[PDB]
Amino acid sequence: CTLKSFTVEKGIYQTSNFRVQPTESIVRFPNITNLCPFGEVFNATRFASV
Amino acid sequence: VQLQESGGGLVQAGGSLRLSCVASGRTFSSLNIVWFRQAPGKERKFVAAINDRNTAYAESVKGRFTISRDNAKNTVHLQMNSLKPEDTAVYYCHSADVNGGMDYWGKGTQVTVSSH
Repeated sequence: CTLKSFTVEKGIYQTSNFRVQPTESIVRFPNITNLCPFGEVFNATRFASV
Repeated sequence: VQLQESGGGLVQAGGSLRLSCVASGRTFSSLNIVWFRQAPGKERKFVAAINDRNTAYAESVKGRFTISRDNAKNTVHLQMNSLKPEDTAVYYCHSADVNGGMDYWGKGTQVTVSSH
């Protein structure tokens, strides 16, 4: 197919390349230390007035 | 816990009263105060909110009410002038930071204005 003929001469011929596909995707972000005070935003003792 | 309340009492017209609202803590310079009053048998209405260093009063309390704060002793003094019988109400004072948190409920003192 790559030589465009049905008969190929003696020799060694380059063809489609070899490629090791990735096994899977891995993601690594560091630890979490500070988070927004949702306990003071949504869990307030008494909500403000309109 | 709670907010300590004082300054209430039963007085006749033309007298002088000074309500007090003190909130314990260590960040008084960032505290904001919202006031309310609840008349017996009537609706409870907002009185005066002194936030940062700004002051304001409602229709029936403007000029009559002279709100003030004491940064030295965490004290809020409200000078009372031009007593009116219809203003007999229980005043609930509120203390909070700029966020609106640290919400403590004031018990409220009995304030009465006697008619003539």
